[PDB]
Amino acid sequence: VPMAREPTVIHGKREVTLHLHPDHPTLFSYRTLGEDPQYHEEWVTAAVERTIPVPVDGMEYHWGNNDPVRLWSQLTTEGKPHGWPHQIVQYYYGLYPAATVSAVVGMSLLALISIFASCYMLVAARSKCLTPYALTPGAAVPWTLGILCCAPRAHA
Amino acid sequence: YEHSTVMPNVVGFPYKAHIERPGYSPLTLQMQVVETSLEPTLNLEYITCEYKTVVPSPYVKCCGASECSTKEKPDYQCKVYTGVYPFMWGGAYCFCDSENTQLSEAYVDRSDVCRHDHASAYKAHTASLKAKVRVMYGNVNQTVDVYVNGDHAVTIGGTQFIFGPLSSAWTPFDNKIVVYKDEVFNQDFPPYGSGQPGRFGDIQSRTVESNDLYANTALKLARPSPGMVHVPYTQTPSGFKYWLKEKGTALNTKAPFGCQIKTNPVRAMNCAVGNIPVSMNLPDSAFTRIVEAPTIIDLTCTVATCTHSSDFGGVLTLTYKTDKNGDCSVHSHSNVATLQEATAKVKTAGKVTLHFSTASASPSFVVSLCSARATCSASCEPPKDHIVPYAASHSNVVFPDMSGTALSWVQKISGGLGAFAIGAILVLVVVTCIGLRR
Amino acid sequence: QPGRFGDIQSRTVESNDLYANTALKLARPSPGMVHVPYTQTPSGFKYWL
Ligand SMILES: *[C@@H]1O[C@H](CO)[C@@H](O[C@@H]2O[C@H](CO)[C@@H](O[C@@H]3O[C@H](CO)[C@@H](O)[C@H](O)[C@@H]3O)[C@H](O)[C@H]2NC(C)=O)[C@H](O)[C@H]1NC(C)=O
Ligand SMILES: *[C@@H]1O[C@H](CO)[C@@H](O[C@@H]2O[C@H](CO)[C@@H](O[C@@H]3O[C@H](CO)[C@@H](O)[C@H](O)[C@@H]3O)[C@H](O)[C@H]2NC(C)=O)[C@H](O)[C@H]1NC(C)=O
Repeated sequence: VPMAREPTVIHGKREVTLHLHPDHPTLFSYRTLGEDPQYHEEWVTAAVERTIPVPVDGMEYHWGNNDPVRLWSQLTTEGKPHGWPHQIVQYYYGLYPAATVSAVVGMSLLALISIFASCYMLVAARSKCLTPYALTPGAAVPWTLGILCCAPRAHA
Repeated sequence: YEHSTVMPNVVGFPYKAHIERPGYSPLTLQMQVVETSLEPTLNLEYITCEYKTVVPSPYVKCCGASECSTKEKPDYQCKVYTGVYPFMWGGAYCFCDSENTQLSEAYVDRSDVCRHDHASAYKAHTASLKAKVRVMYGNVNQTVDVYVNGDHAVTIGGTQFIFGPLSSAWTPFDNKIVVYKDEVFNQDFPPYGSGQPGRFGDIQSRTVESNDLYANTALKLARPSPGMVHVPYTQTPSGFKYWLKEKGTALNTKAPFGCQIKTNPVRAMNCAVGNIPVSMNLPDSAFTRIVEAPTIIDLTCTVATCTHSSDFGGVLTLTYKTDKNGDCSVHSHSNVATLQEATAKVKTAGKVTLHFSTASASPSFVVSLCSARATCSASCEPPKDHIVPYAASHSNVVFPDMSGTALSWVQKISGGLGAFAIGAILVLVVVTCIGLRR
Repeated sequence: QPGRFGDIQSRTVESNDLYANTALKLARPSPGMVHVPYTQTPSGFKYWL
């Protein structure tokens, strides 16, 4: 039996573009060799072009009578690690683009809650420490007047 | 000296085990799983093949009537037709004009080559796993064949190895299996004695050599045409051929975890899942007395370049001070970085280099040269190439060190916010306590 | 590129120079034969047509 020609591979980001040149109907099949495989098989007849996914687990494709060939993706991305805070997020978003967003959102809401609580504590403390002196026509104690920014800057 | 460890069930992974006897020099073993084989247990149910309808010649009774008789044959059919006036090449015999009777007989039989082209229906349960592990250390190589269950101890150069049961219990074969030539199908075949015409297992034989046969193909007979002798009949086509045409997929090209299915015997080889516990028992001659081994002091670790790629894309340097030159047993005590070698030549110069493979942006692991220790930290850049034809040589851990850049930024920001919060709490408490003190 | 338009190119019709990239790879001959096997990606001009 004859062995068909090897296809031309073009590497992408977790993808392989595959140029197929048959002379007579050959069988082309591939599977992703992870926990949940991506099954597919076909009877390629004319000159076609296929795009097939290659996760970090890897995959194998069987073209005609040739032996199966396995390809593994590599931990590559587009961000810049060990840079400014807006570049580490890009680096960890190119990899795993589903947990980085959730973690960033969680941290941002935690920071907002903390800063709002702190500002509320400051406002409440000022209200507590300013209202007893706001019920009598008394001096604001310029020593205390300078320290805390109350409503009357200099008027009593 | 009893020792235990757990090694991944990944073919080709360079697992290295570190053995520390307090009275002697450390030892490093290299174990590697060259090949596995997951053998299930089968119980043959029946055998299916194409059928062959045999039609004996009709019996035409001239000037008389014939009576049908029953027989014990698989899917037997017999009928008698009255009023036939057959013809032959020269002249029409059965000289009576209309007092004739034809008897038609047909029955199904197993094909001629059913012992060469047939499909088997099995039942698979309780798979048993096998392996072929290569163990090298010191100056002893050699590959051995083992059973992966805690009931087989093999001796390699005076050392006894027991490979414990697999961590998981996952088998790609379902309860019912159909095997044809060199292909395995996860199919739900009908039970023996209840096949259906036109589909898989229309005729079922308990064994390829069994005499008993159960055939169900809706064979029927029709009245012959006038002036002919042909025994008409109608029959639903073979179920085996139509199963061949539309069986659909397989298990060879559908199995998970990237493991090949084979036949004779059925087995799923090189199938990466789970962990393989290991138990050892080493003799006193494998270790070296501490007096013979060189002494290592002032061990400092610096990383020249790092790159979290599949290949060994990191370089590490160790500086020390030594009295005499010899050999040491390097090891990395965390699975973040996987070293390449298990021995290194120490010399009076005070410099040695090692290569590691990692998959994290910022690793943090402790490396030991003979009896010394040193902590290494580094910053690693991603690789430029998109796809490689070899499997990864790291343990695939991605969480960075707590002293890395990103986590340092998180620590600084959280510390600033916590300082603000503590200041707010202190101000509020001071105000309340001043109000209460009065 | 092999298999597509312009896998072989020439400056002009009568030009002596020629650039060809068709992925021509030789294979080991079978035992007891003299046939110099090879494999090659089909013509790009025909598939362009
Ligand atoms: C030679 O041919 C003659 C026909 O020309 C055959 O005679 C036929 O014989 C059969 C039985 O031997 C007859 O069938 C039955 O006969 C009984 C007689 O009472 C009748 O009651 C039934 O209703 C039925 O017809 C048939 O009638 C008869 N035909 C005739 C006489 O014309 C003869 O059998 C042939 N020779 C041999 C050796 O078979
Ligand atoms: C322990 O034993 C194994 C098996 O004997 C050793 O592996 C063997 O290493 C040699 C040296 O590289 C290999 O020979 C060469 O293999 C290449 C592979 O392409 C080939 O092109 C060369 O012509 C040459 O044959 C040999 O294949 C290899 N064996 C296997 C089964 O892979 C191993 O090196 C030994 N351990 C130590 C520490 O020496």
